[PDB]
Amino acid sequence: FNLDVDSPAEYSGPEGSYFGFAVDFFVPSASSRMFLLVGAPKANTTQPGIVEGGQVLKCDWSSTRRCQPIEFDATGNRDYAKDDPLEFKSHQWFGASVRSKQDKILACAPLYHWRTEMKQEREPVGTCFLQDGTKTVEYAPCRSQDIDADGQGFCQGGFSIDFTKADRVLLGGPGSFYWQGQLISDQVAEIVSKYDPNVYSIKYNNQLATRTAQAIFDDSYLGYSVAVGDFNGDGIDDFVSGVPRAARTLGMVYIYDGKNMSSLYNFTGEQMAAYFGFSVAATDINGDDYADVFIGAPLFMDRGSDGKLQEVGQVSVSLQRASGDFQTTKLNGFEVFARFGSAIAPLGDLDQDGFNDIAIAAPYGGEDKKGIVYIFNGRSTGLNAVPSQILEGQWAARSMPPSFGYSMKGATDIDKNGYPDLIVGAFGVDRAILYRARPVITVNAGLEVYPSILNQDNKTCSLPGTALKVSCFNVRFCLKADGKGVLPRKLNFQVELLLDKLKQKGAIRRALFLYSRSPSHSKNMTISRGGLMQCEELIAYLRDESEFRDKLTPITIFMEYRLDYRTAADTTGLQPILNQFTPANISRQAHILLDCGEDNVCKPKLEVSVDSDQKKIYIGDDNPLTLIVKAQNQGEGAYEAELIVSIPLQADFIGVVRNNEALARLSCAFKTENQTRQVVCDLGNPMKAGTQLLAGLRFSVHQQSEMDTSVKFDLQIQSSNLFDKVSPVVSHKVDLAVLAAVEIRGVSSPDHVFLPIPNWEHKENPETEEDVGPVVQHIYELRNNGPSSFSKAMLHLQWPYKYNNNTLLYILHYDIDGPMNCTSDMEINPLRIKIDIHTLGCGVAQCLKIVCQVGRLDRGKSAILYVKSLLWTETFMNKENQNHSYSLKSSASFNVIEFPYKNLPIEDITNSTLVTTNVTWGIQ
Amino acid sequence: CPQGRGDWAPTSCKQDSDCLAGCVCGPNGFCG
Amino acid sequence: GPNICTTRGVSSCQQCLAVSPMCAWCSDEALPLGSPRCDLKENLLKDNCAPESIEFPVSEARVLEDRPLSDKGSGDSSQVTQVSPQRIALRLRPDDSKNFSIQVRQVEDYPVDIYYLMDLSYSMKDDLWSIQNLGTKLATQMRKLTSNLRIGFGAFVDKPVSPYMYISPPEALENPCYDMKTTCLPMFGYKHVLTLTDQVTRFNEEVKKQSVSRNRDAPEGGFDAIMQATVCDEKIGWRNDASHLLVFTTDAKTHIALDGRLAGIVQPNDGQCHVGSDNHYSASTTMDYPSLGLMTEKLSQKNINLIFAVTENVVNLYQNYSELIPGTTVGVLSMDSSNVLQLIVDAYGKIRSKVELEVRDLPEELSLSFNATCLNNEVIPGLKSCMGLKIGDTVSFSIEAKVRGCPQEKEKSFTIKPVGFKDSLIVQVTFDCDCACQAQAEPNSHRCNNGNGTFECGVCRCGPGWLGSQCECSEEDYRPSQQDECSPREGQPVCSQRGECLCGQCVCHSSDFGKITGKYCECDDFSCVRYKGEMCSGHGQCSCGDCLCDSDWTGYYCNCTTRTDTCMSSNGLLCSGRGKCECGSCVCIQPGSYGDTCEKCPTCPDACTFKKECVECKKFDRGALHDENTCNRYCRDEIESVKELKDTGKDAVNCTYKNEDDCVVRFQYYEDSSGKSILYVVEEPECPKG
Ligand SMILES: *[C@@H]1O[C@H](CO)[C@@H](O[C@@H]2O[C@H](CO)[C@@H](O[C@@H]3O[C@H](CO[C@@H]4O[C@H](CO)[C@@H](O[C@H]5O[C@H](CO)[C@@H](O)[C@H](O)[C@@H]5O)[C@H](O)[C@@H]4O)[C@@H](O)[C@H](O[C@H]4O[C@H](CO)[C@@H](O)[C@H](O)[C@@H]4O)[C@@H]3O)[C@H](O)[C@H]2NC(C)=O)[C@H](O)[C@H]1NC(C)=O
Ligand SMILES: *[C@@H]1O[C@H](CO)[C@@H](O[C@@H]2O[C@H](CO)[C@@H](O[C@@H]3O[C@H](CO)[C@@H](O)[C@H](O[C@H]4O[C@H](CO)[C@@H](O)[C@H](O)[C@@H]4O)[C@@H]3O)[C@H](O)[C@H]2NC(C)=O)[C@H](O)[C@H]1NC(C)=O
Ligand SMILES: *[C@@H]1O[C@H](CO)[C@@H](O[C@@H]2O[C@H](CO)[C@@H](O[C@@H]3O[C@H](CO)[C@@H](O)[C@H](O[C@H]4O[C@H](CO)[C@@H](O)[C@H](O)[C@@H]4O)[C@@H]3O)[C@H](O)[C@H]2NC(C)=O)[C@H](O)[C@H]1NC(C)=O
Ligand SMILES: *[C@@H]1O[C@H](CO)[C@@H](O[C@@H]2O[C@H](CO)[C@@H](O[C@@H]3O[C@H](CO)[C@@H](O)[C@H](O)[C@@H]3O)[C@H](O)[C@H]2NC(C)=O)[C@H](O)[C@H]1NC(C)=O
Ligand SMILES: *[C@@H]1O[C@H](CO)[C@@H](O[C@@H]2O[C@H](CO)[C@@H](O)[C@H](O)[C@H]2NC(C)=O)[C@H](O)[C@H]1NC(C)=O
Ligand SMILES: *[C@@H]1O[C@H](CO)[C@@H](O[C@@H]2O[C@H](CO)[C@@H](O)[C@H](O)[C@H]2NC(C)=O)[C@H](O)[C@H]1NC(C)=O
Ligand SMILES: *[C@@H]1O[C@H](CO)[C@@H](O[C@@H]2O[C@H](CO)[C@@H](O)[C@H](O)[C@H]2NC(C)=O)[C@H](O)[C@H]1NC(C)=O
Ligand SMILES: *[C@@H]1O[C@H](CO)[C@@H](O[C@@H]2O[C@H](CO)[C@@H](O)[C@H](O)[C@H]2NC(C)=O)[C@H](O)[C@H]1NC(C)=O
Ligand SMILES: *[C@@H]1O[C@H](CO)[C@@H](O[C@@H]2O[C@H](CO)[C@@H](O)[C@H](O)[C@H]2NC(C)=O)[C@H](O)[C@H]1NC(C)=O
Ligand SMILES: *[C@@H]1O[C@H](CO)[C@@H](O)[C@H](O)[C@H]1NC(C)=O
Ligand SMILES: *[C@@H]1O[C@H](CO)[C@@H](O)[C@H](O)[C@H]1NC(C)=O
Ligand SMILES: *[C@@H]1O[C@H](CO)[C@@H](O)[C@H](O)[C@H]1NC(C)=O
Ligand SMILES: [Mn+2]
Ligand SMILES: [Mn+2]
Ligand SMILES: [Mn+2]
Ligand SMILES: [Mn+2]
Ligand SMILES: [Mn+2]
Ligand SMILES: [Mn+2]
Ligand SMILES: [Mn+2]
Ligand SMILES: [Mn+2]
Repeated sequence: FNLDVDSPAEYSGPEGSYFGFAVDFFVPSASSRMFLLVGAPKANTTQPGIVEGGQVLKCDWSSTRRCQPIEFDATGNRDYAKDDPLEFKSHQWFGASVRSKQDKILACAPLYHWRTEMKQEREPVGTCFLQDGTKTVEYAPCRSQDIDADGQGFCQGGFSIDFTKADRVLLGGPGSFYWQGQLISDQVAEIVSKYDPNVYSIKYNNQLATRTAQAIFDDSYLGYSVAVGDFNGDGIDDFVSGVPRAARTLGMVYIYDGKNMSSLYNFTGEQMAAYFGFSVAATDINGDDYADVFIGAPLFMDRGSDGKLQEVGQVSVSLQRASGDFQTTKLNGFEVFARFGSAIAPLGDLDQDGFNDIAIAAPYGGEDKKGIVYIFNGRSTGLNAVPSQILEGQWAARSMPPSFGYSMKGATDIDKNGYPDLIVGAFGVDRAILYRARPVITVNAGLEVYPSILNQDNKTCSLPGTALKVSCFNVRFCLKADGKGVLPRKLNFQVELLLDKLKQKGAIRRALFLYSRSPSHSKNMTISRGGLMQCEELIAYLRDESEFRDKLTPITIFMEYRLDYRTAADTTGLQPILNQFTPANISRQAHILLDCGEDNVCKPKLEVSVDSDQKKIYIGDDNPLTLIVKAQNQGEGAYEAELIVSIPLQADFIGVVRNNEALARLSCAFKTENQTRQVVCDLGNPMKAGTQLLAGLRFSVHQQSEMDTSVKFDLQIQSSNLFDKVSPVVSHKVDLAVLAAVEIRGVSSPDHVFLPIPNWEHKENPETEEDVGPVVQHIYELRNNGPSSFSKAMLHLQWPYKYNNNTLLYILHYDIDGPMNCTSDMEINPLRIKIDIHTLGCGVAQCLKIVCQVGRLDRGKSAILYVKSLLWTETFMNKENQNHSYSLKSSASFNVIEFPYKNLPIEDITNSTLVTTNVTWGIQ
Repeated sequence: CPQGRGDWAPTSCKQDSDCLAGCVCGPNGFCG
Repeated sequence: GPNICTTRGVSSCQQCLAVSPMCAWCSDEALPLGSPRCDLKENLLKDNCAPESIEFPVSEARVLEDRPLSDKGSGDSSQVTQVSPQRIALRLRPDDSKNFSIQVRQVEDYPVDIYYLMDLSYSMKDDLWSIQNLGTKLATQMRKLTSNLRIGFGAFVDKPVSPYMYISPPEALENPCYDMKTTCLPMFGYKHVLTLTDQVTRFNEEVKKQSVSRNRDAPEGGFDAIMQATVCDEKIGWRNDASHLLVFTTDAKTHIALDGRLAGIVQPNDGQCHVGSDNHYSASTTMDYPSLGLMTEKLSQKNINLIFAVTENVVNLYQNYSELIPGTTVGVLSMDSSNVLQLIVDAYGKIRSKVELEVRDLPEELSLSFNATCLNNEVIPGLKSCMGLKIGDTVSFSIEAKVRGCPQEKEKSFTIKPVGFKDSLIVQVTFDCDCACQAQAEPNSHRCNNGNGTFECGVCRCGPGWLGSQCECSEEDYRPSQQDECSPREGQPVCSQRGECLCGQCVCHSSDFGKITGKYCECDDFSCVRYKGEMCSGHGQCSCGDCLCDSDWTGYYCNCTTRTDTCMSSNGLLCSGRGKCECGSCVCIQPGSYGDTCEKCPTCPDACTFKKECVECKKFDRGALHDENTCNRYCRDEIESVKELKDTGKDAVNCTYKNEDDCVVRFQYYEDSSGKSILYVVEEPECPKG
């Protein structure tokens, strides 16, 4: 939120050169100065025969905004024969990638074309150039003898590049192996120690590189983006790359090891064609010394307010933990067609709050498609999804979109003011802009007023001009400041005091400053950094006892302070800014002495009480809990009375009950300060004697640990009085209960078989299913619907195998779906078979039992048993009374034996159901 | 069983003569 | 009369109309003291302000045009009209609503347009049987659904740049098949071949000339061709009042937007027409591919339907792409299946099988509710779409339009439209926010005050902070404010503390965070209710303790959506037909059904049970679906009597049942092989013998 937006350093380059397409900082070790690196991949060069070769300019930040080309290569095209160029540098986009370690400047030309040493071709292998101030080498790891779409001919290496901590270069090229993509890593020392200007295909020792894979991975574009960070034990940086056409166009992000190019982790997009992995960034955003992954999908379509797809773009924030696991959250764009995840740039700690910050850019968003950059501050919880600053492009479109924000580089304090700065490029208007961070100031103000309880009868103070000896009191106000980084040592604020702020709406202001005779006052304070809470004094007084209006409304004394934003960093006035989340004003209250008794002081008797009205809440659910509170003051007046309801870890506040007249609409609020969250409620200022307030507070509880047994609240009224200013603490307890509405459901498919059966002939020894009969399928389901879960339960199946030594439903196989093991007390499929009415219910038939052991079923989980059986037809065509109808009845029961919540009154749950298959005769 | 990469198309089925192995032929005369 | 109007509207006419749609105002000076001014019409009727002195507008929705729904698509007499009414005029009061309705009909013999994008890359060499004799195979199968058919077609390969183009040996610039020592054609981005005409003669001849080109990478980026064939309607020949079908046929996967950065192409697509007199996409080499969002927007504005005619190897792909461009259909292109000549007419059935409403230019202040009457007066709330329709059906949508507060502006005009059709209902919304009181006033100066009093709508409003009833409500007097008024009942404190009554009118505007109003100072403007840490769930403004939900949100907390997309299931019917959609989440109301869209129900009876209801109503004119008239909407599976039922060991599901006549009906249904669910019934049920 501290980037200076009115004094940005603006740099411009040639028209149509895409100046600003890529940016970085140059921090040479042999100079106390620092520079801006900006690529212009379409800039024209003095190179003979080379149209639009492209440049990389370094820009002096001192002043005058001078940008001058770095000379990596002044030569034209090398030759393979007399008139047969070996390479083609025209239109090579040199400078579309620019990275800089201390003194090394790696620039790349991803469209650089090459005529192989084998056949006349033009293959965009791409080249790079590593400059160490004096020496300039060429790095072209994709110019090997492996040349074609089949190999590396189209690798386009240097499309994306990055350095590691140990001077390893990470290089991406998305065209290797029929556009599978490729990562190539080389030590910087090997790049310069192995350079040989007479050798075109150089082998580097200690090279790490991915290899071609199966043709299914073609056209994935691995190496579109690269970033580095450690995601293992070692200190060595590991390789993060975006592969946005991977996985049927879902897009993916590959993380490779830094030691040996081993695969480590994989992220897969959620939506096709969204370009998940267009950009990646690694930085530690939650201050846990563990690098976090940021993946951008700028064409992501989410659901609008009406449920309609809109292209807003999505950035995926993935937080690393101690194990390999990643806690991943999502972050959607704000304007349609803005391409929100285009560039993701770490900022370091832009505010020096102790947590690193990041910037995301929607280069086609904003007014008139000018570009937007959102600054997001990190915190302990992870990233804060609500941006704290918006950087809005200034420049308008000439031929193509300005693309302000297409390229960004931060993390470097170029002004040396203690806070990192930020370069942003707009290659459509051929510009690059550097924003400087402001110094953040944390100011804490105090305001204390001598006696808060004012007696009008006590007038022990004179009065200038007329000497009437009126009642007076004092207003003391303190102001201290402290701020990291470079900052002037003394700051100048403009403090303003207001007396009786509730008034001045046209009513009468009841207190005035003594000498000034007015309720308003101003003063220029000047403090020094550190602690040293420097204060001040003033004298206000009350009007006459018979002058103003009334005595119950309190005197609110209001202080606000504003910082005169001169005293800046002397460099085009880099003026500071106050901490974002800090109150720019504080207020205290004075009361008039009234109805406080002969003791001249108000000593209240404060009482609080509360009943349950539910007395039990169930674990798995979100239960509405309404507490009925009675807050009464049976003593003298209570100044600034508030009800303090201290809620536990589990629940939170919903609102006050207003649907009933017997209860009150008390203004309440949810506070969090000082390690404890709680609910405050205004009981009246003052809370007069005999006042009995009654209201209800709706809540929502979710159990925290599965063995908790209760929820305890604490109720206390407190007031700003001197004596007897608090009520006794009352703790209400609500007991957790267990409720598991479990039910068992069954069904037969089919539920009837009509006799006779088509094409049925009695086989001597039946072999397949067709020789036995139709397929009767019984499906039994045990589903837990209630809130509470259970850990173990049993399930028993009774099945009619035989009747009078005659098979009925020959079980072939039984399958299970869920946390369940089943065992049958008789072997299933002994024969190794391949692929009125009369009830037969295992109480009059030979029963085959199946017993199942059910594990943990949660709030909406089921366990299902599938029983695939055959109708033994041979039986029903006999003196088994053919032309008699039978109802084949199976039953199933369960008993819940155990629950995960201990120390609780669990009671068992048993129920049963029955499934029938009515075989009968439709004709004679 | 076989296939090709890129803008690939099976050449021509005069099967048992033209394509070395292939794994199909039929309408419009193309290889596997 | 202690009502809401008498409380928050006594300031002026402007703020009185804004209290409730039920409030009225008395302009004239008939008894201008001791009487309420913002009371209802009838309470302002007894206390006689009866003449034009009463300012009381009423909200209305007048129909300005409603031509009758046409019967046929042949423009014999006047024109085709598939929506009625055509122009409603909406007149709205603050916080008021007024509901209306609209009828939509997919008329018969509607003229159809078919543009055909052909992949002319080398992979398609083994796939150009389809284009052969196309206009005959387009006419011979579309004639059954329409007369007046027009066809044209174009071709696309890929961007003619590297790394897509063969540029390396110069003889490959004119013959990309330099290798293989074969001959093919130079590549091109998008070539318009034949404008939409009615002669299949010139079509079939112009199609047979086509041959393949060649490039390097398997993606071919027809999305460049889709966009240009959509927004170059002047060159393509898209007719007004005709179904627009864009058929896309290709071999393999496709380039998407941002792919062109590999080619040095970093300019986003502008969705404009760039095909010129040469019939060539003149920006193919300078402009990136189009993104799905840009295609969808333009595909919907130009009322074009995209048909994906693709091969088996790639059908799952565009099937997954089609779910991102709603209303697009996929279809296999291989003689190894039932219908390939019926491919397009099968899709046009699917396109016309649903009617979904879309809104354009809706004012941000307005919020539209939707009922849906899709079948036999079966009103369904919250649906703006009816499905399962056939060409010829007619559906009705009931619409509510409500404004939160009211904006002061000219009249706006938004459009309510069926997806993919030219016909529309245009709603001219005007806001009746103010009375005829401000213009009718004397000048705001020199009136009741000592200096600069401003009044004369209904009452004296003199000076700042004072505003006397006559004039100069002043500092401490204990004058007219005697707690008579300034308290709803005189057994209560003064003006709902947070305020003290100085004169008759208490200015209680003690500067709490936010704002504060109300005659007795009872209104809040904050502290409405919180679902999360946000008031009104962040989706509603707080007005006197009550949440006024933003568009598309409802509920006392404004935490319940109006969306039904999260309710829809893969089959298309919401909650899989077994549950109700409430707050965008299916509440499954059916025994043993569960899941996000009630897709899971292993206890539910087998399909043999509902399909037999279709056997009874289609084949026996009998059963329950016959009584409710739902047989023609629910039973769309083609049923056939098959003379001693066929059977293969290839997943044939056999069902039997016994009808009212004690006869055993036996039938099987071959599950979707080409998506079609065909149902086969044995003739001669087993009936008893005499
Ligand atoms: C993140 O996602 C990445 C992308 O999904 C994952 O990368 C993928 O991981 C796979 C698992 O390791 C890996 O599959 C393995 O590939 C190698 C490649 O070696 C082959 O060698 C042969 C000749 O060079 C060829 O294989 C034959 O078979 C293919 C069909 O597969 C035929 O079509 C060929 O004509 C050929 O005859 C290949 O061309 C290839 O070069 C295989 O050797 C591996 O075999 C393993 O599995 C088989 C079981 O089928 C075992 O028999 C065998 O002993 C091995 O255990 C695997 O198939 C992918 O190549 C790789 N792709 C990429 C782009 O990286 C990554 O793993 C994942 N990481 C994490 C952390 O999740
Ligand atoms: C780097 O230097 C190169 C030097 O060649 C330079 O490339 C040149 O750019 C100019 C643009 O100013 C090109 O001139 C064009 O030429 C073509 C024909 O070759 C014309 O069609 C162009 O448009 C004309 O015609 C249009 C309609 O007929 C008109 O709308 C328009 O106004 C023009 O009249 C245009 O004249 C020139 O061809 C190239 N030369 C090359 C590429 O060899 C490049 O621009 C320089 N880049 C930078 C960043 O400085
Ligand atoms: C009648 O009204 C008068 C109003 O003027 C009132 O006299 C004032 O009372 C205050 C406090 O009640 C007294 O000021 C004090 O001064 C002494 C130093 O002599 C302080 O110790 C007091 O407490 C402070 O102590 C520290 C300063 O050393 C601070 O760090 C601390 O935070 C406290 O502020 C207090 O400041 C004094 O008697 C006068 N002051 C003035 C300006 O008039 C009188 O008490 C009233 N009497 C009755 C019977 O009502
Ligand atoms: C919006 O917020 C409200 C309040 O926070 C939510 O209403 C609450 O949840 C349900 C709504 O139907 C109510 O039901 C309660 O839960 C059990 C679960 O089995 C149910 O059986 C009981 O009937 C019980 O009352 C709950 O009472 C209700 N709470 C309040 C205070 O009204 C609402 O669901 C939220 N909507 C969305 C879309 O988030
Ligand atoms: C590449 O390096 C990694 C880590 O530096 C190696 O990973 C470990 O390898 C050993 C032996 O193969 C395994 O027992 C460990 O389980 C691996 N650690 C893991 C998977 O976290 C890896 O073996 C190295 N060599 C390769 C990948 O060829
Ligand atoms: C005076 O203090 C108040 C409260 O601390 C502030 O005014 C608003 O306070 C609310 C609640 O904290 C915030 O949500 C608003 O953002 C504040 N207003 C603004 C403009 O930021 C503020 O600190 C001071 N306001 C004034 C006018 O002096
Ligand atoms: C077992 O499940 C049955 C459902 O078949 C339920 O029985 C209900 O509960 C009691 C017991 O009869 C009655 O008051 C209800 O009317 C029953 N409902 C019926 C029969 O539909 C219940 O969920 C379980 N009951 C027992 C005793 O375990
Ligand atoms: C299969 O046969 C049994 C036994 O006849 C049927 O059970 C009947 O259910 C009704 C309630 O619907 C009860 O009156 C009796 O339990 C049974 N009826 C009679 C007349 O005894 C069962 O309904 C049959 N299955 C089907 C699908 O109808
Ligand atoms: C939309 O459908 C509802 C379904 O009941 C219609 O009924 C209204 O429902 C809500 C709350 O129940 C309220 O608007 C009214 O209480 C109901 N109105 C009735 C019953 O006439 C509603 O009218 C329909 N609205 C439109 C615009 O069609
Ligand atoms: C305070 O500062 C302002 C501007 O800096 C100045 O105009 C004013 O006179 C100063 N007053 C005092 C008392 O320093
Ligand atoms: C089922 O059996 C397996 C191994 O026999 C065991 O690991 C698992 O815990 C069992 N589950 C239950 C619910 O008994
Ligand atoms: C299509 O999507 C389904 C799931 O929706 C997935 O399983 C399948 O692999 C996808 N196939 C392609 C080609 O995208
Ligand atoms: Mn590492
Ligand atoms: Mn971290
Ligand atoms: Mn920070
Ligand atoms: Mn800085
Ligand atoms: Mn006392
Ligand atoms: Mn192709
Ligand atoms: Mn093909
Ligand atoms: Mn291609």
